[PDB]
Amino acid sequence: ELDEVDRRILSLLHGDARMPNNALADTVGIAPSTCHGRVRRLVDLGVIRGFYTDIDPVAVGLPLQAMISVNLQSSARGKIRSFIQQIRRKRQVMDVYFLAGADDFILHVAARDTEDLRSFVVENLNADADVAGTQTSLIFEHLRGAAP
Amino acid sequence: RPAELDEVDRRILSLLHGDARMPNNALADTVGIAPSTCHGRVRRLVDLGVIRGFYIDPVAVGLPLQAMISVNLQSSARGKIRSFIQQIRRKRQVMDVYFLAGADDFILHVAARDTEDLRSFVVENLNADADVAGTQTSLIFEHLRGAAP
Repeated sequence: ELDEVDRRILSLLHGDARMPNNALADTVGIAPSTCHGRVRRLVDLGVIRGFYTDIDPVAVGLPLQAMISVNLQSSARGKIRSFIQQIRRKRQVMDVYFLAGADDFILHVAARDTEDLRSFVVENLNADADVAGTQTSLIFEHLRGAAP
Repeated sequence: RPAELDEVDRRILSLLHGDARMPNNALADTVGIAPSTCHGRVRRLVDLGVIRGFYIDPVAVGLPLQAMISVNLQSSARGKIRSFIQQIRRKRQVMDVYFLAGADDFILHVAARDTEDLRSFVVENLNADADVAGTQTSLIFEHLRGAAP
């Protein structure tokens, strides 16, 4: 469902997320109106999940990062879609990964201190119907600099 | 390095976190400073490394199969970890790199078109190098948090 114009738009935006629409529309060889509409369409269809700024090692000021693999009870599995929803709304949570392995999902989280992390685990995980969790320390995370 | 950020820098980072495409004029107006001053401040933030970059097109548009590959290096190869990633990041399939403190040295969030592509990534970029082993696992869904930063 992607035409080559959308492909050029996506490639250029991948390389320059901050690219002004005039320059983008000109580089693609389209009109600014049509370019903006195409991009809005792309965001709407979920083709672009969003545009983001990669802020710091999170050290300013969430220096403590973690990966929490969560296993739910067998009866609670039916509620999985809901569980993620409410939990995505939580401050500390940045990413959610669903895997095809032993764990139901993994939570990539950021916290201020050990007390903040512990607070997240206790209030959001330990106080619910989920079997268990394994928290492992994140030392650094990096995006990837590869062109499309 | 925290604490070398004023309320203006804070407002800038907060506004720019979710909306990387917020125009400089709109940003400066919302923060209540002149656009020139704002540009200097954003440039400042990028320079300090406080802003690592601006980037999220899905993946199913060419790479419908996603994986998480946990890598364990040799005890002798560990010292060069910084270099390893420094190369592995440039590889087309890798989306994320996490350094961990568990048994495995790091985990790689990657995207590939098919299982053969994934297998090729592991063989040619990992298996044919000085790293002890890898465990490649399937990703079914990926999410970011819809929380107001």
